[PDB]
Amino acid sequence: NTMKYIKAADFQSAFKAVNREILENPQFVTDSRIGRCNEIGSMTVVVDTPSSFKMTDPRINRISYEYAEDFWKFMISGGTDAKEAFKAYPNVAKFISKPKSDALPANFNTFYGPRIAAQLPALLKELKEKPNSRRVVFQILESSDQALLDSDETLEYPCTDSVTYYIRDGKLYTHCHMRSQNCAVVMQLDFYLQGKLLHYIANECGVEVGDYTHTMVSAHVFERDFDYVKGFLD
Amino acid sequence: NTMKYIKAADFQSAFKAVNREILENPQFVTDSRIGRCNEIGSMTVVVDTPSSFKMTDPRINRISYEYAEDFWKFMISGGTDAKEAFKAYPNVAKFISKPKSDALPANFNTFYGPRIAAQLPALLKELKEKPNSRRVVFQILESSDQALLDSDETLEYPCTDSVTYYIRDGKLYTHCHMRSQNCAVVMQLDFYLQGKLLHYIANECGVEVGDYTHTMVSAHVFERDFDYVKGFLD
Ligand SMILES: Cc1cc2nc3c(=O)[nH]c(=O)nc-3n(C[C@H](O)[C@H](O)[C@H](O)COP(=O)(O)OP(=O)(O)OC[C@H]3O[C@@H](n4cnc5c(N)ncnc54)[C@H](O)[C@@H]3O)c2cc1C
Ligand SMILES: Cc1cc2nc3c(=O)[nH]c(=O)nc-3n(C[C@H](O)[C@H](O)[C@H](O)COP(=O)(O)OP(=O)(O)OC[C@H]3O[C@@H](n4cnc5c(N)ncnc54)[C@H](O)[C@@H]3O)c2cc1C
Ligand SMILES: Nc1ccn([C@H]2C[C@H](O)[C@@H](COP(=O)(O)O)O2)c(=O)n1
Ligand SMILES: Nc1ccn([C@H]2C[C@H](O)[C@@H](COP(=O)(O)O)O2)c(=O)n1
Repeated sequence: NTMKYIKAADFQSAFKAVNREILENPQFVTDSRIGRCNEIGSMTVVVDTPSSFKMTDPRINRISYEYAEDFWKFMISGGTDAKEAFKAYPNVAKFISKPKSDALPANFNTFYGPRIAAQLPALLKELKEKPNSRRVVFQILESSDQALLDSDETLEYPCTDSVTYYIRDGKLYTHCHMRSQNCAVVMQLDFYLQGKLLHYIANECGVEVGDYTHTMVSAHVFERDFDYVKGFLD
Repeated sequence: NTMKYIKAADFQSAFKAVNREILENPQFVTDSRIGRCNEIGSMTVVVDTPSSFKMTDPRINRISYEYAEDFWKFMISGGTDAKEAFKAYPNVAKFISKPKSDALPANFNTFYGPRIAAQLPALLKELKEKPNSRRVVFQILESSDQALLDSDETLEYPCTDSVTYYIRDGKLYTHCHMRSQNCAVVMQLDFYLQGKLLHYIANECGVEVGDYTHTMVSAHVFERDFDYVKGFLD
């Protein structure tokens, strides 16, 4: 029976449990926009100890932590010079290029950083000043991104939907809602970025960290990555 | 031990199980923006049979289905004449009034309907024409709503974050992500609206319905409603 709720002590244990479940007990085996994948709809993953966002198993190597840290610095700095930030990574070129279509502006991008930066002042104020607020939600995916749907663009239509932060009894709790998660590869990056971001937020607020929840409307592993996943299970 | 994952056959069974768990095994007992409540962070609720969105127990009566249907017609019609639509319900007046602050425009509102209406053409096209798309996400809560955070407005800062639809093997699956859920009262309305909306979407696409997932970053019951909840449990 497909297990959709996964609670783990640390990010790596969650990572491995999620990938094992998608490989072994998929809800769907489906031909997607970018190839065949095993998929579980609406997975919920809980990580008890979010400081563990850098996974230790060197076999989980498709996202190097050099790349993850460069991505983090690029994202938290809120800039748009992705060509410079990622010049050492030619394979990401199709995700950082200028919009081809005249429909949306040439300054249009779907980088998370500028959106986080735009919302940080209002969201930090709420998080710091309104006790026990439920209102602190970073919007990543935007309805204005829907202009990408019927286009030939290669820009990311944001896989991350929103990140909610809330503080109870001195601890920061985090809920990252993913529209779409490549659980074998990109989730290593997403776990790193979300781990860094929540510690950034917790430090800004002067609070300690509670736990981390990761919901994924589509949690998938592409068939082309099954061997890679098997390489780090066991 | 606090149960955060609840799977139920129908909306009412989920409703009762969620409320029982918040009352009996809260994660937090917290003083919120609008009073003390029991709370469970990041609850996931699965409803197997989403046609059941009208609950049958007449003791669950704080959201009348006359009101719920009027709300539905108002929302799906995409209009902004809330004063007319809800004239028979004086108690909702503070949620439908014009913005008081000069900061945001006087046409500003947080009604779901116009936002659903704005996104329906692009999202239906994706849902109908891109096979096995993961991209169909109705954004409800918007970052532009953050202008409400440091204001004295009584308008709803959207409790509903997003609603994701996807189709696999002839069936529509729905994932409603709630930022904030009053599980005893308003969740009856939210279940009704989301049940109606997903059947609207499924009919537009000519597909049958799969199941419904409801995630809630804050799932709470106000202490002032504990007696009401106890009245419909058992
Ligand atoms: C701003 C930004 C947005 C991004 N958005 C997304 C996104 O939405 N989705 C996403 O998936 N990634 C996205 N990325 C990229 C992501 O961060 C990772 O770089 C990527 O997921 C790595 O996947 P991969 O290991 O398959 O690398 P890839 O670059 O896809 O593959 C590794 C390289 O090795 C080659 N290769 C290795 N073995 C073989 C073989 N046997 N046969 C043929 N070729 C082989 C491949 O051809 C390829 O060039 C984004 C990056 C940036 C900077
Ligand atoms: C566009 C829109 C947006 C909305 N947004 C929200 C929202 O964000 N959050 C939300 O909670 N609701 C919201 N609502 C309202 C919601 O849809 C329901 O109407 C509401 O949640 C009903 O809650 P209630 O049963 O506590 O009713 P209430 O109106 O809160 O209470 C019932 C009435 O009975 C009175 N009453 C009954 N018994 C007693 C007693 N013993 N002592 C004193 N007074 C008593 C109360 O004073 C009150 O007037 C919205 C409505 C609309 C139309
Ligand atoms: N931060 C991100 C951005 C994207 N993706 C993945 C999910 C899909 O594998 C693909 C996006 O394709 P789609 O838009 O069809 O869901 O990239 C991811 O896992 N994490
Ligand atoms: N569709 C909606 C809109 C709002 N609320 C509830 C959640 C909170 O009880 C309150 C919103 O307050 P807050 O913004 O502080 O979360 O209304 C809800 O349950 N469903």
